[PDB]
Parts: sequence; structure tokens; C-alpha cells
Amino acid sequence: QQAGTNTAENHPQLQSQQCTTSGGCKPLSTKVVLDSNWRWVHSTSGYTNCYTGNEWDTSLCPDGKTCAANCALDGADYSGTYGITSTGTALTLKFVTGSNVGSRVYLMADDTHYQLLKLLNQEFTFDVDMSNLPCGLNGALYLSAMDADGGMSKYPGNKAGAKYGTGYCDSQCPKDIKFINGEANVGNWTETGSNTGTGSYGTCCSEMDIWEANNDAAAFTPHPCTTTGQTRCSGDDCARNTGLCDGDGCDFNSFRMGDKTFLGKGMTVDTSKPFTVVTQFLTNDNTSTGTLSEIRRIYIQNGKVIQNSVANIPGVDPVNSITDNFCAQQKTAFGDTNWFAQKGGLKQMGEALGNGMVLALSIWDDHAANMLWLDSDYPTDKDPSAPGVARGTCATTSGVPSDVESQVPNSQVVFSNIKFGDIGSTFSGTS
Ligand SMILES: OC[C@@H]1[C@@H](O[C@@H]2O[C@H](CO)[C@@H](O)[C@H](O)[C@H]2O)[C@H](O)[C@@H](O)c2nccn21
Ligand SMILES: *[C@@H]1O[C@H](CO)[C@@H](O)[C@H](O)[C@H]1NC(C)=O
Repeated sequence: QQAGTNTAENHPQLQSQQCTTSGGCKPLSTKVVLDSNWRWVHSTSGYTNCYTGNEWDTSLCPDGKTCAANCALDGADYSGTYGITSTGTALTLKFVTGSNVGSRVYLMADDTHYQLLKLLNQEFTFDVDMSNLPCGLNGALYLSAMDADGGMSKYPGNKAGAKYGTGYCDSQCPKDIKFINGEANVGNWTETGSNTGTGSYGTCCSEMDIWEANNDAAAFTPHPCTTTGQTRCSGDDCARNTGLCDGDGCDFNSFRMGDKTFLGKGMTVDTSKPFTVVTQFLTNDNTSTGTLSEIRRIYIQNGKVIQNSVANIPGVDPVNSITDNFCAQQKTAFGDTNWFAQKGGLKQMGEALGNGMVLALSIWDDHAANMLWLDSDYPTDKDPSAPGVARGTCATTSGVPSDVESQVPNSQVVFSNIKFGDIGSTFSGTS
């Protein structure tokens, strides 16, 4: 895609902190940038749309390469169009803004580079307010193995780069991404919604879901892929689980793991109020070259340090962190194939983490499964009483996009106090 000039692109500021054991925490002047899929796409020589609603202009975009040459991504009115605002340290992502639904942004080191986080033997910490984020919604904070420049160096067809949020990929190998590898994904374009469609290509990469949640339920989930970095896929390579990527991931959702009173409104982690979420990525030898061996989670709310809930499933060790063993036990017990292990487990996830990954923050609803996998029973044809079926208390009728968009359009998530660095250094304790 080309870079458009009709609308100035000003990235909202979102300060983060980098922390070390000896030096404590220091501010970084990071910013956020809207993902390219949400942007206006128009002719380089004017104002004519290359994409309107859910279809491409066949004149400007008769094929992927011609499209990318003819078409520019342009600047965004963050608040006005997409309901994205920042105080400078707190990011608010609103659900529905006019005809726009949801958003995704990436943390930037500067105006043309994503911040590249390397979190092996490190921790990531943030605050979240989900008080206005109900059933059916997902306020997500996660890592994707994108390139810092959004693919600009890799793909001659992409002259827009990170400044315009290009180069997305994740473990779902999404085919609804409009620009991939510097070409518009116009092949066999198929409408899937009023403003969405899919093309013949997907874009795959390893993904660490630090946070996927609403005020009813939350999950953290590593997703390894056999690839290395952002990879365009075709055919069965795009297929979830059987292809390049572990789309299911190895998830830890406290409720799914058999503790139904740990997280939610008025629970130990009280989702009706803001709280702090710490995620630590431990290696076997406590070095940044070691193998990722454990993902720990600690919560802080009202000054109280809250350890992660314990798994309570027959045939699963009662642990409270993600490990390769936990993952094998959980998959066996829930009846899910361990695609996680097949794609290389924590070691592969950690290799991705070590290579550096981009922070994404997003609010979305779910046209495929109504977010039932997050906060309800899933699959909808399995016995709810079976280990792993029940993930939340939301009704199985919840999360229909047309429903939530009508019913709770002003839902929002607020992500704040972003910090990362040495294990045990982004928060402190005392008696
Ligand atoms: O909830 C755990 C997974 C779930 O993956 C989840 O899908 C979501 C939608 O793509 C992703 O955002 C999550 O990161 C992923 O872990 C599968 O979509 C579901 O079919 C299933 N069945 C059993 C497990 N799971
Ligand atoms: C690594 O650190 C953990 C603390 O989280 C400690 O229990 C363990 O003994 C350490 N391992 C080595 C080899 O230093």
C-alpha cells in the first residue's frame, strides 16, 4: 500500500515504563497506531476509494500488485472515527463509534517503528478497567511477531509501513487482512460482513495473548507457529491448528480451569474495578537465552497481591502457571489436540518472544463464535459439564455482534500503566 496525504497521521501518545532491578522504572515516550485494516484506502492521485464497505474497486484493484501501487492508506481521526483516546498513560478503546466497530492499535517506539518487546526472562505489567466491558466483548492486549517496520523493508509493494499500522499477523492466520506482503489481498475476495471480507491469502505468526477478557472471564494464551515472523499463507497452510499455527493455543482461563469464583464482578479479582495484571516469562535457567519454561500471572488490586488461581481439573496438576506439562495435561483432559506441542510448545513461543514482538491492544466482537469460547460454554454442542467446556457464566445466546453493537455500543476498555522489564521489577511489595 502507498502512504496517503489527505489526512495527517498523528499517533496518540501512550507512555510506557521500562524497568530494571537495579535502576527501577523509567518512562518511554511511546505512542499507538491504528491497524491498517481500519483505514481509509484511496487512489494515490485523489480521493476515489479503493475499498468501500466490503468490496474493492475492480478498476483500481484488478489484482494485488496493481492495487497496492494505485492505493494509499491515509491518516485517522482517532477519537472522532474510531473512539480511541489516550490521556498520555491511559488508552481508552470504545466499542461502537458511528458505523465503526472496534479497533486495534500497536505500541510504537517512534512514528515509523513499532516498539519491539523482548520479554524472555522479563515481565509485562498493565492496569485494566473492564467495568464497562460486558459479555460478548474482548478487550485484548497481546504480542504478535510482526516486523518493527510493518513489512516496509520486506515488501517493495508496501510504502506505508508501521506509521499506518501495516504488517499484521497472528496465530489465526487471518484472511480478512486487506494488505499482506505489500499486495492487496483481493484474490477471490468474499464478503463476510458489511465492512469486512476475506481474500485468498492469510497472514500468520506466533502470538502471545497476554490478555483476552471482559468483566465475566479472562484468558492468557501462548500460540506458537512453526514459522518465524510474519508469513503469508495460502490453502491448508492457513488452516487453524493443522496448518502453520496453533490457533487454539495453550490457554489459562481461571473459570475454564475449574475455579469459578476467582475472577469476575465482586470476586477475588474484582472486574467491576480497575486492577493490575502482571505476566512473567520465566526461562529454565533464568537467562534471556534459556528456554521459556513458565508463564506466571500475578494480580494486584487495592494494594492486595493476588496469586493466580489454582487449576482444579481431574487429571490436571493443581498448578497456577502455564508450563509444557500443564498444557499436555489440560489438552488431554479437555479433549483438545495438543497443537501447541506440535508447533513446538513453550520453547517455540519463547523463540518468538526472544526475537522480539509487537504489542497490540484491541477491542472486538466475534462473528465466528460470539466470544462464547471466552465467557460461555464451548463448543455449543458439547456437554457443558465436561472438563473444559464451561469458560464463563455468560448466556450461550450472548455475544451476537448485531446484538451487542445495538445493545452496548458504548462499552469500552481502558488499558493503562504499561510497564515491562526485569522479573519482579515492574511492581513492588512490602510489609
Ligand atoms: O478457548 C480456547 C480455544 C479457542 O481458541 C481461542 O480462539 C480465539 C478466537 O480465535 C482466540 O482469540 C484465542 O486466542 C484462542 O485461544 C478456539 O477457538 C475454540 O474453538 C476452542 N475449543 C477448545 C479450545 N478452544
Ligand atoms: C530461577 O529463578 C527461580 C525463581 O523464580 C528459582 O526458584 C530457581 O531456583 C532459579 N533457577 C536457577 C537455576 O537459578
